[PDB]
Amino acid sequence: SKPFTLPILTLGELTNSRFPLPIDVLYTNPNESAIVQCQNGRCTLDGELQGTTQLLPTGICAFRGKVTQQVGTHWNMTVTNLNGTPFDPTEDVPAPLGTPDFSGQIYGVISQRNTNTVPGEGNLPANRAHEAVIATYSPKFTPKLGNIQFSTWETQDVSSGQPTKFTPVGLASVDANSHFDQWTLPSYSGALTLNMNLAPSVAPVFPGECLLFFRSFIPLKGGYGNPAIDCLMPQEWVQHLYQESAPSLSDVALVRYVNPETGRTLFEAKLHRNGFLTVARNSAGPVVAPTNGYFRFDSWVNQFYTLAPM
Amino acid sequence: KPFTLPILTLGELTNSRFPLPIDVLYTNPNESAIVQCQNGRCTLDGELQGTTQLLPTGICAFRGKVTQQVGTHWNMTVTNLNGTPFDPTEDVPAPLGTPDFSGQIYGVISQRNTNTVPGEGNLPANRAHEAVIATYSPKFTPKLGNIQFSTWETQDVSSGQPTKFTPVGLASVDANSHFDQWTLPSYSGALTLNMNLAPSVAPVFPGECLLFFRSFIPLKGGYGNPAIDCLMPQEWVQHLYQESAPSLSDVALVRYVNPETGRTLFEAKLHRNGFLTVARNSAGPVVAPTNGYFRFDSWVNQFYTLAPM
Ligand SMILES: C[C@@H]1O[C@@H](O)[C@@H](O)[C@H](O)[C@@H]1O
Ligand SMILES: C[C@@H]1O[C@@H](O)[C@@H](O)[C@H](O)[C@@H]1O
Repeated sequence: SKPFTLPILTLGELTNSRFPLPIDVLYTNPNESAIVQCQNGRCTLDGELQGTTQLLPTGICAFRGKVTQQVGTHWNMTVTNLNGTPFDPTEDVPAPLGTPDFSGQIYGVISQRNTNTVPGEGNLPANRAHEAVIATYSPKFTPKLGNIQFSTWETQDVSSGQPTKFTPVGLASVDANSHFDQWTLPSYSGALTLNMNLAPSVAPVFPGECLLFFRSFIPLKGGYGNPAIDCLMPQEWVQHLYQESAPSLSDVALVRYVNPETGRTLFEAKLHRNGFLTVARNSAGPVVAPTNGYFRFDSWVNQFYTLAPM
Repeated sequence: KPFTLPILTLGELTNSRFPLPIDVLYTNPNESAIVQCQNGRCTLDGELQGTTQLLPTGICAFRGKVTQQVGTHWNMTVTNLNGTPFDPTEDVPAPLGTPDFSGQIYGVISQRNTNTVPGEGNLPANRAHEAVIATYSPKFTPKLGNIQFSTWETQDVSSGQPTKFTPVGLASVDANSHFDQWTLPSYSGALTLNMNLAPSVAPVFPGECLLFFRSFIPLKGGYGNPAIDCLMPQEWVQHLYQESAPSLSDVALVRYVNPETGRTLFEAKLHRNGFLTVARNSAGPVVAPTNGYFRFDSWVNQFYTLAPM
C-alpha cells in the first residue's frame, strides 16, 4: 500500500485551485450559512478529480472556443474543452473542466489568433486582445451547452470564427448589482435546468469543528471591496494527490501544521476522504501562524477522533 | 531515494517561462543564440536557479507600488513576490519570477488601496488596466528594485498603493518590439553585468540538440505566432524540488513512452542542470501521441549515444 503524503509547501508556495491566485492565508468562518459545494479544487484523497477540476493552473476559470457573433458590447462564443476538442454535453461532468464555479462578473482578457494567414505577412496570422467580462449568473452563461457570452469595453475589434482564449484576471465588480457570491454555483445549462454530476457538498459533522479554507484575495477592475476566494485544497495538493493515487486507509487523515524551524506542532486538523479540512476552532477569520509552516500527514484516524482546539 | 519524473501528458503540463499550457515538444538545432533562460531552471536534485520560483502565478509577475507618472508611462518600485522588500544583495539575478526575455510583455496592472473609507463601507478602492512592460528598456531595472510600465489609460493609476502585474502575453512582435526569447534583460540596465545567473545549456555531443516544451503566447495585436520554449515545465520544477533526489550521474536517461502500447517512442538525455537533449537534426515539433510522457530509465554519462529520432 503506497503511503499517503502531502507535498511540503508553505502557504507562500501554494496557489488557489478556484482562481489563478497565490494562497494568502488559512481562514475559517464557522457561522457560514451557505452550502459549500465548489466544483474546482475538488479531489479525493486517493487522487480522483471531481466536479469541473482539472490539473493545469492555467486552466482554472479559463475558456477556449470561437466567437460566433456580436449580440457595453456583447459577444457570443462557443466553448470547447480546454485541450481544443469539442465539448461533449454527455460526458459526466457539470461543464467543461476549468469552468468557473461561482456567481460573479469575472474580469479577464479575451485574445485571438486567426487560423488564416496572410502571404504578405510572411504567412502569419492577425491577432487581437481586449479586456472582457463574463457574468456567470447570466442566463446566457451556458458552458454545459457549449456556449457563453462575454462583454467588452471595446466596441468592434473582436473577430467571428477565430480561435479565442479567455485568460482570467479578477472580478469586474463586487457591488450589489454584480452578484458576487463565491458559494453560489452558476447554472451551467441556464436557470431552467438542474446542474448535473456535481462534486458533493462538504461540511463538518462533529461538534465544535468548522471547515478550514485556503484563502486568496482577488483583484478588482474598479469600485470598492476586498473580495476573497476560498478553496478546499490548493492546486498543488490536487496535483500531488492525483500523482500519488494513494489508497485511503480510513475516511479521515490526521494532519499537523508544523513549524519546521522548531519542529513543533502549531495545530492539528482532519483531512477528509472527499478532499477538505476541518479544525476545532471557535472563531472566524485568518489563522495567524509562522510563514514557514505546512501540513504533514500524521496517521489515519476516524470520524470519532477529537481534535485539539486551535 | 530513487529519482522520478511526474506522470503527466503534454496536455497536463505548463510552461515555466510564461503562464501558458505546453502545446508541443520542439527542437531548433540551428539556433545561433546562447540558451540561458532564468525561469524554469532547476537542477535534477531540486535546487532552483536563476529567477525561478515555485508558483505558477509568480512567473513573469511583479508586486510593488507605483511612485509617479511620466501611451502613459508609470514608475513602479518592485518587491519580492511575497511582499517583503527586495534586497539587491541577495544572490539572485533579480526578484524571483522576473521575466527572463526581451520583449514587450502585455498584461494587467491592478491595485487595491491600503486605506479604507467609512463612507464607502470601510472597503478600499480598486482599479485595473492593460499595461505593457518593455524588458529591453533602460528603465527596466528590477535588480535595482524599480521598473516602468505603460498604459493606454491616461490617468486612473494611483501612486503609493499596492500594485500587481498579471502577465497575459506580448503586446507586439514586430521589429521595433525587440522580442527575442533568448536575449536576457539587463536586470540592472545595459552597462551592468547580470549576476548569479543560471548557466547556459547546450548539447555537448555531435548530432544532439536541445529539446524544448513549447507554448504559443497571445498577442495584443498585429501579426505573428510567437512561442516561448522552456527547458522543463513548471510541474517538473515543482516535482524535482519536492523530491530532492541525489543525482547519481551527470545525465539521466529518460524515455518518452506511450502508456497504452508500452512502446518507447524515443529517448532523451536529462542533464543534471535541468534540460533535455535528443539525437535530432531538424527544427520543428515532435509528432507524438497525446498520451505520451517521459519516464526515468537510468543514469548514464556524457558519452552515451542516443537512438536517433
Ligand atoms: C472608487 C473608484 O473605483 C473605480 O471607478 C476606479 O477606476 C477608480 O480609480 C476608483 O478607485
Ligand atoms: C491585424 C490587426 O492587428 C491589430 O490592429 C488588431 O487590433 C486588429 O484586430 C487586427 O488583428
